Amino acid sequence: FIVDSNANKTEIKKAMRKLYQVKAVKVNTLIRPDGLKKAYIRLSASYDALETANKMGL
Amino acid sequence: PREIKNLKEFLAIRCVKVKHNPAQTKFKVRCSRYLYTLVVADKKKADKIERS
Amino acid sequence: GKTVLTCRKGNGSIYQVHGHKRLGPAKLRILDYAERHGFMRGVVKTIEHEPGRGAPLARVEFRHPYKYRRVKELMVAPEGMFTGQSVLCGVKAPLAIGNVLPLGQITEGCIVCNVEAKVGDRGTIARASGDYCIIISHNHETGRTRLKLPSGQKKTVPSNCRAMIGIIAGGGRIEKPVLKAGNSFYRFRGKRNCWPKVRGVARNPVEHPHGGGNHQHIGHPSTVSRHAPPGQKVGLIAARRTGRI
Amino acid sequence: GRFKPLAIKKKYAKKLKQNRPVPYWIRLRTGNRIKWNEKRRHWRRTKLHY
Amino acid sequence: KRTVKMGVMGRYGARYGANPRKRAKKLEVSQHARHFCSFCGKFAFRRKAVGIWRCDGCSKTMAGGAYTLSTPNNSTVRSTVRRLR
Amino acid sequence: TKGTTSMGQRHGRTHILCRRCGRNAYHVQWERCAACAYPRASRRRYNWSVKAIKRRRTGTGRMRYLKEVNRRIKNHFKTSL
Amino acid sequence: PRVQYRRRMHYATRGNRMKLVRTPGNRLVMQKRVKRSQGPHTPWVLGHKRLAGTKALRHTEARLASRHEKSTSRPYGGVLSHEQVRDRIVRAFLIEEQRIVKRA
RNA sequence: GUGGAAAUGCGGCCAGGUGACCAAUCAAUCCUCCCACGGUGAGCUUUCUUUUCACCAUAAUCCACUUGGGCCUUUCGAGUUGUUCGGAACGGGGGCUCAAGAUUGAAAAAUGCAGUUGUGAGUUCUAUUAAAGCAAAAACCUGGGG
RNA sequence: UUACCGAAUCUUUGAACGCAAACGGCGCAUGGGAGAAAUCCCCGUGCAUGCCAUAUUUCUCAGUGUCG
RNA sequence: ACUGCAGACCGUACUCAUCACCGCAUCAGGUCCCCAAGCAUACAAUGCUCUGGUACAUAGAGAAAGGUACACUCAGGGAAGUCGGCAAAAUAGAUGCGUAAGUUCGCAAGAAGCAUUGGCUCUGAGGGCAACAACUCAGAACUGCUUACGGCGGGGAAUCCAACUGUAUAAU
RNA sequence: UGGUUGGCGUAGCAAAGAUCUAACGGAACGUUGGAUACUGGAGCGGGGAAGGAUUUCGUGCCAACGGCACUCGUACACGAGUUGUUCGGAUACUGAGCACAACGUUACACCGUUUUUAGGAAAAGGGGCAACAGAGAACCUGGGAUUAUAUUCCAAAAAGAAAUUGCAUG
RNA sequence: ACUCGGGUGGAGGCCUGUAGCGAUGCUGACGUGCAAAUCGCUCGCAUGAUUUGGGUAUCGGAGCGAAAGACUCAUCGAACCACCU
Ligand SMILES: [Mg+2]
Ligand SMILES: [Mg+2]
Ligand SMILES: [Mg+2]
Ligand SMILES: [Mg+2]
Ligand SMILES: [Mg+2]
Ligand SMILES: [Mg+2]
Ligand SMILES: [Mg+2]
Ligand SMILES: [Mg+2]
Ligand SMILES: [Mg+2]
Ligand SMILES: [Mg+2]
Ligand SMILES: [Mg+2]
Ligand SMILES: [Mg+2]
Ligand SMILES: [Mg+2]
Ligand SMILES: [Mg+2]
Ligand SMILES: [Mg+2]
Ligand SMILES: [Mg+2]
Ligand SMILES: [Mg+2]
Ligand SMILES: [Mg+2]
Ligand SMILES: [Mg+2]
Ligand SMILES: [Mg+2]
Ligand SMILES: [Mg+2]
Ligand SMILES: [Mg+2]
Ligand SMILES: [Mg+2]
Ligand SMILES: [Mg+2]
Ligand SMILES: [Mg+2]
Ligand SMILES: [Mg+2]
Ligand SMILES: [Mg+2]
Ligand SMILES: [Mg+2]
Ligand SMILES: [Mg+2]
Ligand SMILES: [Mg+2]
Ligand SMILES: [Mg+2]
Ligand SMILES: [Mg+2]
Ligand SMILES: [Mg+2]
Ligand SMILES: [Mg+2]
Ligand SMILES: [Mg+2]
Ligand SMILES: [Zn+2]
Ligand SMILES: [Zn+2]
Repeated sequence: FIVDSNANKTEIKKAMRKLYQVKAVKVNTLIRPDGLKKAYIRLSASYDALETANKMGL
Repeated sequence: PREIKNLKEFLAIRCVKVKHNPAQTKFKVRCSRYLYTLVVADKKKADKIERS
Repeated sequence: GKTVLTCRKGNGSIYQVHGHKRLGPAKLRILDYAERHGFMRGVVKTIEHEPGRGAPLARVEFRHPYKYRRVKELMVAPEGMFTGQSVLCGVKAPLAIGNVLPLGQITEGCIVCNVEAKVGDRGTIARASGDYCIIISHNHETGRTRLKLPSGQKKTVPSNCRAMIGIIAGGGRIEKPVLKAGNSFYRFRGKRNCWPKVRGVARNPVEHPHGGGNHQHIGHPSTVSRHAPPGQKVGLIAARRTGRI
Repeated sequence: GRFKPLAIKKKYAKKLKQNRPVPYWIRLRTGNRIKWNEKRRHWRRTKLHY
Repeated sequence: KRTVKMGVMGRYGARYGANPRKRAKKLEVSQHARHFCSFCGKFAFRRKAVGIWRCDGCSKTMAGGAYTLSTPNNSTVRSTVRRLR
Repeated sequence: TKGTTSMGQRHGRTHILCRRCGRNAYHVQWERCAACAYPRASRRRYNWSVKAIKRRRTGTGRMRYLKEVNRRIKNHFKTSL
Repeated sequence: PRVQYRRRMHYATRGNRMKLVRTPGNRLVMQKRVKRSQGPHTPWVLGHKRLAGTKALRHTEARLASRHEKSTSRPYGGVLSHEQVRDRIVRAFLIEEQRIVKRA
């Protein structure tokens, strides 16, 4: 996800939990050279990242 | 990676990795912190706890 | 013209004392009540070299007069001031090397160091290595002893003034020739940007009053007036006589 | 090198996404004046010394 | 090895002039000489910075002179304090 | 070697961007701005350079509020209850 | 095998010593060599000697060490050499015994 | 709190220590390199070549446990390549302890690799000039006392 | 959609002011939030200095200043 | 001891240089740090080589005069050249000998000056640990020279000046 | 000031030794194989600081630029790319130093001291800053993990193994 | 009386010489250059008053200078910018 650049990791977990209803075992963000922040959030194994992404319209 | 040595402790102690070796048979008990291992030389007592 | 180097040292920019590795002021103990009515025993703890200074400094550790804490304190060492020595500062301190006792109680003729001119100022006279000042008189009726400054120079100070007993340590530095331009490079490394000293005649007419000209020579007497404005007061200043003596 | 205050990274980030050719469709508007971007920057030429 | 004449000064080669070496040589040796310790009764003092003489034996540090453990001026003060005793 | 070969000797920065003016005029070693005079509160402004006074005076920017308060003074600060 | 730094620092300062290390993967890899400190010492004015019962723990790990790893179980145990304690135990006793005699 | 005759082992304030400060050298490991052996692969192969080349790896972390130094104890020599040292305790026997290190093993062969150790060398890291004496401090530690 | 103007919105800063600052850093207090086996995390508001007023139910004090 | 949860912020690409920085440039200039093999060798000199990298510096044909060169050679002579031995040549490593004046007794000194040096097949010497390891030195025959890489001081006698090392007019 | 000109297709593009071959590509220099050299570990090597700031990578492109050429490019266009409890930095050291406060001086603070003639504690000497080479500093390897990042990514047999901080739990 | 051998040791603003820092000579190349100071060889120092990064302090009637009026961003016998003009 591009995620708000001022957001931190713990807030991105709490946001995935609320927006997409899924746990994030980890969320290591980077801010892009362009200035957008980019989170790679890894889901808990109990949550598929595939079943969820397609549910997301992706 | 501490190594539990005596059996009495090991029977006291998540998912455990048995590993057969030539001339060995380790029991790598994983846990929250350490991967305890119990070496077991002769096989007659290796499956003696493996079948536990 | 242009600002003379004597004047620029007064900006004290590049020309300040170094002293990062200096241990701090090397003074006598604060003139406590204990100094004025008894004595304080401090043991010397360690004799240090203060870079840029000739005399070793001692680390006498007096116990604090008014509180539970011990007060290490630093003063230029009299010669023979070994570590573990118990210094005795105070009015009725015993008369021995390293002891700091009132100047009017020191015997006439005995030599003292790290003498304080004003009472209580914590030791200003006779502090350089090898230096000392003999007490040359007391005047108990007016409470002012005389003493001979390390320069052949008599001076009267109150007997309430403290002094340390003995010669300041590290005497005889100057006797050893420096030989190398590099050797004097280091004695001034810990001092200041004093050195090397370019001669003013070697300088330009802008730079110095002596500077300039074809043959390098001073053009006017080198013995300047006392009232000469700064930037002019170079050469021999208010000199009473010149010449080898 | 690596070091950048994020404030400088936000600025190079700013100039980076600002360093783009004009949209094709902007030239097709009525009364349009713009053709080339007059503020194209190149790292080897103009320097954004930050 | 040994120099005919100049010893510690031999390191300076043919420079600084003969006298100044001659005069540096005295101070140079007392400076690195081991000076006698009244405390230990031992030759033991060795300088560790001008005017500072550590005792190799008992840990200790006399103040002392620059190139020499005791100044001639100091010889006076110590007895002179002894006589006042 | 005072020319092109001493241009290679110069490696630092005297000035980084200012937190106020945004000019690359913040002398990093004397933490101040050559342009705005920052951190000093009153911004740098000289009458011997009005080409520069003009260059950074009000109206040079958004005048983000000043547009609002100007509109209000023109409308007598007319207000809904 | 030529090696390069791995921590973001790249100077051969004393605090950045490195250890070349052949790995299980047969890489040759610099690793930070710990900034070893000398351990507890008797005080500098007492000749500054290394203490016997005490380890040269870096304070980074000294917090996690057992208390007796940094001391002996003697008075002044983490502070003084045994002789230095005994110097005092004598000097305390003998000096008081002279003072007790100076009342007579 | 506690063992040990001891060195020492185990379980607010105040003062001290770590921080913390040297070129080299010496020594150990490290590493690299070489050699010997052995394997494995490849290459040379007109001739010759038991041959040439490559590879043969071992992470932090943890657990059990030789060199240099300090010390305890007990009953002129000692010492270094080297400018030392000794009744203020040398040497010898036993012990303590620090610092490196070795080996035992856990990691860890489920990895690496590809279709073995050992041996030598180098590197590595851990006085001199001095009228030069060669940072600080938080953190942290330990104590004394409570 | 245009024009205008009342209601708001007005991010980081900036006199910039909680402390800093080549740090999108860090506080203390207050309330909220999410959350979670509390700790962490986000958020709002206050918190610069100087000075004037006031303590309206008259704040707490300091002075070998004056007295009592 | 354990376990449970949690472990936030920013950096992170690439460059670091005869094309990525500064020098108006992909400029022969400049720009800190780290790792750094083999052989010869005293060697981080120099030459060359595995690894890692290169083959990017516009190319072609041919080989007037005059040039540039981090290219040589030159009979006889040997500084006559020139303002001036400028430039070039020359010396050269190691070993063993030998080494003057003058001197501050340190030096001068690598003074100067002769001399030997390859290859090869041998010899001798120099150690460790118990009850196998170097690789230098030395010597000897035999034999070879076209004196045959690289690298490597020319020397001496005097006078002036400054004692010395140093600094210093970036760009005469 | 703009444009244009002769000189002039000239002067040159001569420093660092170098390319050759076949096959393919292409509309016609690249790519691969082979050959040949070079760099020669103080390297036209592999990583960093400063600086640069997208140059990175892939695809395409080659109009312009790459002083010849390009099919190629650090160029152009499009799309990608930088992942951390432990690396570095800050949180959290002090240093040469600096300077807010106060106070003082100045017609004036945009000066000076750096503690303040000074009641600086809010639950003896005011506050802060100042080192990405000093002090401090809990993590390692393997990977079949990328076009491009990894001591950062990997997934329940976490490839795995740790250490560490906070709280809490038996 | 303290001298003569021999070893040891590793001193020195010691020597030869890398790197690095310079920069003598060729008055070489170049000299509308690679370069608004460079290239080549030669040469000098190269354990020291050495070289070097970062940081920091000191400047314009001023700073800084082992002193050449040298240097103070290609600018210095008074920087540069703007202004008076
Ligand atoms: Mg990150
Ligand atoms: Mg002159
Ligand atoms: Mg004049
Ligand atoms: Mg003269
Ligand atoms: Mg004269
Ligand atoms: Mg930048
Ligand atoms: Mg200039
Ligand atoms: Mg510079
Ligand atoms: Mg291991
Ligand atoms: Mg603020
Ligand atoms: Mg990288
Ligand atoms: Mg590099
Ligand atoms: Mg450029
Ligand atoms: Mg070589
Ligand atoms: Mg070389
Ligand atoms: Mg001829
Ligand atoms: Mg001639
Ligand atoms: Mg002639
Ligand atoms: Mg003639
Ligand atoms: Mg010549
Ligand atoms: Mg002679
Ligand atoms: Mg001279
Ligand atoms: Mg010149
Ligand atoms: Mg032509
Ligand atoms: Mg080659
Ligand atoms: Mg590319
Ligand atoms: Mg582009
Ligand atoms: Mg300070
Ligand atoms: Mg700080
Ligand atoms: Mg550091
Ligand atoms: Mg860190
Ligand atoms: Mg990469
Ligand atoms: Mg030398
Ligand atoms: Mg020479
Ligand atoms: Mg002149
Ligand atoms: Zn003694
Ligand atoms: Zn500004």
